[PDB]
Amino acid sequence: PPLPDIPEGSPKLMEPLVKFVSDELGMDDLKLLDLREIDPPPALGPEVLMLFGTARSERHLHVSADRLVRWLRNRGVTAKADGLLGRNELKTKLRRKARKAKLLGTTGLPSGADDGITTGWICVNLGTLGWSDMEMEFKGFGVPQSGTTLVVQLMTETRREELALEKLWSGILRRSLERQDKIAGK
Amino acid sequence: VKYGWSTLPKRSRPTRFNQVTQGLPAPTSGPAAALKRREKTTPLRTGVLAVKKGMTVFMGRTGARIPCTVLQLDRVQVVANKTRAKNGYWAVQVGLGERRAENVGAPQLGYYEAKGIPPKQTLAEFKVRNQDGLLPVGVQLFPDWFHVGQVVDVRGITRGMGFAGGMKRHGFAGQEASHGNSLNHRTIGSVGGSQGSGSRVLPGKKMPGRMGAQQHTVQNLPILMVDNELGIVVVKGAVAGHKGAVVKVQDAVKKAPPPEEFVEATKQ
Amino acid sequence: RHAARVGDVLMVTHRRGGEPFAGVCLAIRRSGIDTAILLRNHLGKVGVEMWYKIYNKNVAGIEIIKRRAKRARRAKLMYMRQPKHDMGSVEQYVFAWKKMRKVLS
Amino acid sequence: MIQLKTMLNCIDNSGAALVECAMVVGQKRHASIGDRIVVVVQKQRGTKVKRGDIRHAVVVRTKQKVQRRDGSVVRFDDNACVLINKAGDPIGSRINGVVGQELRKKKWSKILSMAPMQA
Amino acid sequence: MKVHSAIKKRCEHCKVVRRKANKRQNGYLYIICPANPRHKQRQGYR
RNA sequence: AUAAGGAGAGCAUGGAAUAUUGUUGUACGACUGUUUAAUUAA
RNA sequence: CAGGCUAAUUUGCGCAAGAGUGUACAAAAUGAGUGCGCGGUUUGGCACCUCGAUGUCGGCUUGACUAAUCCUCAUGGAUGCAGAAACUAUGUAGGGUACGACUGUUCGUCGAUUAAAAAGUUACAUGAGCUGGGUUAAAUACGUCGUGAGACAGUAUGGUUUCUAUCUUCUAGAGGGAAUUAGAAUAUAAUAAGGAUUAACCUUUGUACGAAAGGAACAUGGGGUACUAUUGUUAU
Ligand SMILES: [K+]
Ligand SMILES: [Mg+2]
Ligand SMILES: [Mg+2]
Ligand SMILES: [Mg+2]
Ligand SMILES: [Mg+2]
Ligand SMILES: [Mg+2]
Ligand SMILES: [Mg+2]
Ligand SMILES: [Mg+2]
Ligand SMILES: [Mg+2]
Ligand SMILES: [Mg+2]
Ligand SMILES: [Mg+2]
Ligand SMILES: [Mg+2]
Ligand SMILES: [Mg+2]
Ligand SMILES: [Mg+2]
Ligand SMILES: [Mg+2]
Ligand SMILES: [Mg+2]
Ligand SMILES: [Mg+2]
Ligand SMILES: [Mg+2]
Ligand SMILES: [Mg+2]
Ligand SMILES: [Mg+2]
Ligand SMILES: [Mg+2]
Ligand SMILES: [Mg+2]
Ligand SMILES: [Zn+2]
Repeated sequence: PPLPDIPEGSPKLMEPLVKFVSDELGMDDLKLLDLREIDPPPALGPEVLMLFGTARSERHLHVSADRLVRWLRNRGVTAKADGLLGRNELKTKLRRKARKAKLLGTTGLPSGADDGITTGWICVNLGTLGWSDMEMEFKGFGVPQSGTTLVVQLMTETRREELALEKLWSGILRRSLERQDKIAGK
Repeated sequence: VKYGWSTLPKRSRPTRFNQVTQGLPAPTSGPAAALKRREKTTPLRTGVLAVKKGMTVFMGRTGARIPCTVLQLDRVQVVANKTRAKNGYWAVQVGLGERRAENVGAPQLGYYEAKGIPPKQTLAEFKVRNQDGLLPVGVQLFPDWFHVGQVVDVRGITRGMGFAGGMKRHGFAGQEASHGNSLNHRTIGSVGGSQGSGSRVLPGKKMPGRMGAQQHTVQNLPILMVDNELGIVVVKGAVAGHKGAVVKVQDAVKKAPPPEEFVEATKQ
Repeated sequence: RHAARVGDVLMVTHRRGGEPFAGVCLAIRRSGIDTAILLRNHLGKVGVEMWYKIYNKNVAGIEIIKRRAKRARRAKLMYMRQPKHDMGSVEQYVFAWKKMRKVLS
Repeated sequence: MIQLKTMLNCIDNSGAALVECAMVVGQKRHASIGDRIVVVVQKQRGTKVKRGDIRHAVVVRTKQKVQRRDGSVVRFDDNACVLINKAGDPIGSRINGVVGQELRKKKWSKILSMAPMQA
Repeated sequence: MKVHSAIKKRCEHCKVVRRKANKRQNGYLYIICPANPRHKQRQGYR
């Protein structure tokens, strides 16, 4: 299938990124949502560009997510994956788990449904990369510089249907646009 | 013994007769060995005496609010240089402020008389690493003696607190409030064990007493502003003492000395 | 007289993003370079207050979007935290203000 | 400042209305905005969480004033939180309310991806 | 290494040596074996 | 059982006292009373 | 009751030997019944000794010390060390070893965090420092035993916990003083005595290793919406 069109005005890192997460990671469905027209800036940055991808399995997601963080680290962007466990962060969780089993005697192994070692959603927040001056009326110090924020949300098929963050931010968009028209009028 | 491992009479002066040039091992103690194991830490340049004037924030362009303390230099002169051949170590004596001639004694009036300096308010020594740190006597040090971004250490006498208890002095927890306690809320509790612990209070035991009014050093404090006309040197963070007290400011011992160019420009 | 008084409604625009926070001024602490102002607003159904340093660079601008009819008889208006005197949400005055600018401009 | 025995509000669509803090995770100081805690569901709302279920949560709102690096001090009218699992993945799917701005610097993109308002 | 009070040779390549003896201590008796490192033994406790 | 539940110019019709945790359920004794003056009031 | 002597016993240990287990192969690990020992924690024996006790002990406050190590640091062995984890052992006690529920208590038990939620000695270390959970009563009810008065290592409720510090030690601050020595003002060194002392996370070319699943060591950096350093972003 084709690739998600790049919204006009995106940074120069947006075109390689989409190609990377598609031609090198192997995400089934990719949809880039343009949410840079929200009156109140959301609690992620001025102008978000949520990119949604689907992973084959939790293990594939954990590798792809960590593979993307290292791909963006070679360009200067320091992304923080919300859901990607660290090397030693996993050791301690395994140590405690195995340690308790030793004492108990393997009486909780079949009862460890939720351990914190597995996740089906990872949110790679790249942050607000390109900052620039706005144009406002202040007679105030200056203009409140804004910038585009990039957020890559990689999750599994099962987890991408429960959350349904595509219709959440889509509904938020149209709502903030209608309210904008009220002030202007037309 | 009285102090340490030495049983030598305090009135005996044998230092000059045990020389390394005669084939003796360089002693591990003494002024020579004390300077050698402090060579790296010792500051290259002298310090300045400043007066704590208050606390504020340094608002920076684009959004930075940095809490800072203001220290003012009030006629800081160089009064005397302490060489190693005469005193046993390298240091510079710095003076601050002024004092009325009537209040200055004759022993000190004749001391400034031999230098051409007006009587100062206070005097303090700043240890330097080698002979390159000694400055001409009678030169004034301005806030530009430092540069913005230079970390320094500020030594000042802490606020006096009189006779403190166990809670305020040593951070003792105290005892309960209402569950049957009997006249013992802020008291220190036990002071020791019993016959198996010496039937005595052990030296170094923490007890109530006087707190404060002692020297305290805050290390690694950057220099945010340097204003010559005002005479102030704004440092980050807090500094020991009250407003109007004199403090000692010098380069940080735990940080590399300023670049060679700066140490030479200030001397130039 | 023309300055912003306690009890008025202000609007602080933030440098990084432009996110404006509107609220009714409850207090003004004059402390040299750290002078601050307290704005109360109901975001959602939650009452949220905000201290702002007027001499910081993270505040792009402050504007008076609605003045108090009569001068307040108190230096501080901490009584506006109680449901009795709570002004509630300030979105009404913000919407009515933006309209003026757009129509005029 | 959230401690043990503290009661907080759940602002996500998890089926919890009132939770009680049972442990401040990873620190000795009391939990502030953006801190991880372990709570106990005390009430519900008429795979939901049943009363008495122990879950991890994140503090999003604190009545205690919180001072930002720029000198801005924020205060909310109540203490709120969102239930999360030990992995760190929101149990709910939508937030109804305003969260503090300290979740942005503590890497809580998942909570901030549910389109919560910010103060 | 195994700290025994009775160290013995367990093959033809095991050698008895006294190491770590200097002007400050007396050292220990060691069983050093290049063929099998499981024969490494020491006599005495620090 | 006064059950509960609904209610009585400025921040406040303003001080003191009235004015005390409330509710529910158990064990024991029906109840009000009496008891070791001056460690046990049940 | 504590101290004193002893060490039968122990929930305290070590060493020597090696039946046996370890697919193989004694000593990677494991170690029957035993022998030679150290040590003074548990239950005991004795009785030099009248004294703060029958749970001899709990909590609080404040420690000091020990090292037989739970965490953090260095490290040998491991046909049973590929990596990771874990096991065994050798160095090492610097700093830590939290919080709550139920249990009269420590015994204990559980909950959820944590790098870890280890032990012991000091007259339960410490009540002329606190508590009274205790250490003892007289009241009352029940149970068991006795002809009865009563008894009980029973059960439940209730039940006055003195002291203005003389001496040593200790924490602070002072009067006088003897100092190479006639006495002072100011700034001061050698040296001495103490204080500070935690841990985690990302960062290896997801690299070395591995069939794969997995997955390190080493090293640098993470002080700046000030300076500076560094990484990006746009403009020249
Ligand atoms: K009292
Ligand atoms: Mg004073
Ligand atoms: Mg207290
Ligand atoms: Mg003695
Ligand atoms: Mg004594
Ligand atoms: Mg009765
Ligand atoms: Mg009576
Ligand atoms: Mg009575
Ligand atoms: Mg065999
Ligand atoms: Mg060990
Ligand atoms: Mg090895
Ligand atoms: Mg290994
Ligand atoms: Mg040390
Ligand atoms: Mg005790
Ligand atoms: Mg006593
Ligand atoms: Mg009786
Ligand atoms: Mg009877
Ligand atoms: Mg009573
Ligand atoms: Mg006396
Ligand atoms: Mg000295
Ligand atoms: Mg460390
Ligand atoms: Mg900068
Ligand atoms: Zn051999």
